[PDB]
Amino acid sequence: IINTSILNLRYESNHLIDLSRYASKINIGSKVNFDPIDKNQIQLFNLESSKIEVILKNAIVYNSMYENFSTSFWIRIPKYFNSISLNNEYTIINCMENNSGWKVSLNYGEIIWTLQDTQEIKQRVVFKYSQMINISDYINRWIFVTITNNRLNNSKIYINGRLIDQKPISNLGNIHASNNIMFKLDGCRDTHRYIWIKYFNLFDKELNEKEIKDLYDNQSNSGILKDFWGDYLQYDKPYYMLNLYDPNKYVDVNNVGIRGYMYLKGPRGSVMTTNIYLNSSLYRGTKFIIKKYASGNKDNIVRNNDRVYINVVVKNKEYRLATNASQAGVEKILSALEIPDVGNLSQVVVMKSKNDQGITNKCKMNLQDNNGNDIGFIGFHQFNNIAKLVASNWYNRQIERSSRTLGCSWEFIPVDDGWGE
Ligand code: NA
Repeated sequence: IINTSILNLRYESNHLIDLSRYASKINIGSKVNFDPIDKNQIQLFNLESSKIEVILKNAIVYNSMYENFSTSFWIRIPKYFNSISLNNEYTIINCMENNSGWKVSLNYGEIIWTLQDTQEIKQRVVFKYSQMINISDYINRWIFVTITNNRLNNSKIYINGRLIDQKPISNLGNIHASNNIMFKLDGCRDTHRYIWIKYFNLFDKELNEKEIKDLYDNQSNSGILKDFWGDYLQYDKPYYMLNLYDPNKYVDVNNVGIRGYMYLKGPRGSVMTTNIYLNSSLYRGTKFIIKKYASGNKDNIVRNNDRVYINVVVKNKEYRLATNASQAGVEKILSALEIPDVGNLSQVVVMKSKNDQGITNKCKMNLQDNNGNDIGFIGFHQFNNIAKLVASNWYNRQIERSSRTLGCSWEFIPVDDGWGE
């Protein structure tokens, strides 16, 4: 599908370019930022010179009553912090000329798609997300957007590959879109507002549900683990930990050493600005730092099946996550060990991805002994009314026997400007 797209905006050979057969010209403003870790991730600020303009080849300029078309892209929208963002819809992707064409716009907790013909007939499809929520799947996290348009039926908006809303557009007549596509914050009153965007595509047909799911999987880069926000998980980067079975708890340490243990304690508390957002605090607990087991690779991205060590930060000092698997029972309680005294304790962790129909960017950690034998996925277990962190082959066996397992799925949360906590 990507090879058949009429616009394939990608960053390669050290420049942003249209990879389609049309090779439409790209005009990049001076205040456009490209992520050094992944230059396909584009940051657009609320500045006149923070814009990208695509000069479409004349053959693909939309001017039709009947041609179906679709668009897909990923977006990461920082949390709205101020009341100035209320009741302020602002365009981000503009293909309107004389108020005919299409455009993508944003508002407080909304992603909006608008179609309008040449006779003042308009239709909108909207995806709504709340900021009054403990843990949000959408606030400041990478979202895959797909919008399809059937001129004889409906316009549909998809989020992470799932249909969210559809509205009829068959009453619209001739849609004559703009000769260009302007990626730019237009009409936003929040001077600090920005967006992240990547993998923009334009299609000259109505994508079906299977094609959208396949695009969502192909562009997810499943061989690379992700942090909570959807960026690449990295080594040597401090992360606040979130266990998905107990989202209201955070990781803490009950004394350093084999005599102590790591556990989950709550509540997290809340961060809030009245009438704007009310969420669970994410910057809580002892931070984890992922360390390389194979130092022969210079790259700092954590990939699937990588073996790692887990460092634990306690009072600005780093310790080693480990356990003695010879302890009684199937739930091996984890401790934070002094790095010089790890000895032969089990500490090697195999990082894994976990992709189901729930929250994205799940990670799993399979602890192994120094001989390579599985100790079990890292989760937690109730000991004396305390949720102590454990490694248990019980988790691994349920997955092997097609049983559902919860408690061993984690998210790594780094400090990000889009969260502001
Ligand atoms: Na270390």
